[PDB]
Amino acid sequence: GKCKDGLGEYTCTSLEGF
Amino acid sequence: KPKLLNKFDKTIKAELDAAEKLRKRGKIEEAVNAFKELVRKYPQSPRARYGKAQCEDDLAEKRRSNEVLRGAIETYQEVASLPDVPADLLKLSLKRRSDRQQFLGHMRGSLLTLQRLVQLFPNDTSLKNDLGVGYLLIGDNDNAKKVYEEVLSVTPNDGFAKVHYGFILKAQNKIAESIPYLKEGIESGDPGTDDGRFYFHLGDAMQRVGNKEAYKWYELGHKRGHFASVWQRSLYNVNGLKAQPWWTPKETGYTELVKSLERNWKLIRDEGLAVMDKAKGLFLPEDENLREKGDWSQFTLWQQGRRNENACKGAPKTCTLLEKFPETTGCRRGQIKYSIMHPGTHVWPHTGPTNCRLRMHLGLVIPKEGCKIRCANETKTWEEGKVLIFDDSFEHEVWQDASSFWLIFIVDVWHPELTPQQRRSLPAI
Ligand SMILES: O=C(O)CCC(=O)C(=O)O
Ligand SMILES: [Mn+2]
Repeated sequence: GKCKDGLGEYTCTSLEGF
Repeated sequence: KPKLLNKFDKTIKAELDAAEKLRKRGKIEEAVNAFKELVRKYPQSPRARYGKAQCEDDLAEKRRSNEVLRGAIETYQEVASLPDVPADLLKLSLKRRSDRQQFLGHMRGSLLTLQRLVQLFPNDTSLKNDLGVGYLLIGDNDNAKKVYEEVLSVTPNDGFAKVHYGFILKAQNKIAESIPYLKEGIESGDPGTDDGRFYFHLGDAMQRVGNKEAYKWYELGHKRGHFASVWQRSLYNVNGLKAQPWWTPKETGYTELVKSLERNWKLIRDEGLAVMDKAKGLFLPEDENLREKGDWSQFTLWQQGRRNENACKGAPKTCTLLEKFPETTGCRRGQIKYSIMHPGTHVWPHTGPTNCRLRMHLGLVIPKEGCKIRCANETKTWEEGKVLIFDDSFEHEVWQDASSFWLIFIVDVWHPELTPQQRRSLPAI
């Protein structure tokens, strides 16, 4: 899920290493 | 006092200590060779193998290399495979493996490591808390819920489990249920509980149930450095960006974009109406649990700075128009979307995730009565063909009480004080 309008997700970004 | 030396490793404690010192003093390439020699002479040594992994870890940091970190991740695994590993060292090695697996976005693999850790140390409740975070990161709220229930069965006072359980309940729209868990977890003060996410949702749950106590927690969150202000409660922020609930076009600097939206507003309107009439399924109900009541759907052309090719097939002229403005089509922390609401709709007071965008609204079909938007302490109305601009990181709210539908076009732009390299590198939201 993505944080488009709000802050509902535990994390809104995706980590992709360095 | 972590015991990391098994019986054999104690017999070579001197050589191990000398190798770790080189790693302490920063001579990375020197220590990888010292530990390589120890791994050579003592292939079963867990402490030698841990040294090799830690050095591989530090080398991934200097070189910023995902491939060398993968090797470290494997070596941390090798430590755990060796005979007779001391429990403290076993735990240290697999914990760090899972952490760096999360760094790489190997969230599924991190989860297997965490599951093994819980299997190896079934009495470590903190490892269970870590497991639940693993479930939360892959979007598995169901398994995360079970895990924190199990923690609370054994340690009901554990604050970390409390807030995370509350977060999950709240995310599940169990608003009233979530309040005591979030509140007690924050008040515990346990490590990991002083987190903006839990202040954010405790206050919001309090608001939704009508608890006037909601803003006490927003102040505490502001006082503890998590919110820029009581009104502006985004959590993915760049400090120093000017902060005000309402912006004029001139203040934003995106004067050419506003001009073009307003000059060409009817073509944008008409394509939106054509999709309403002939392709209504492209409008999707807003699904972030922000609707209090009513009927509210959105037709998204861009998200995270990526054009939706099939969607633009339904608004070809609009997408052609917007392509000329990378300040919005390249806003990887915003969207470009139509929005429609019908009579009897109310959007809960809420905050967007980031202070790094500003939200433009171009009015398309605005009933003369019934429709309004509050941002912070100020409520405004839309006009057909005219642009309003607000910072949706400030608490805002919308009502639709007209006798016909409402349609706008939403255009997110980068906050104008963000430099080009910030715009190029901020992670997408
Ligand atoms: O989100 C929408 O579709 C419109 C109302 C709103 O809350 C916003 O524009 O941020
Ligand atoms: Mn909003």
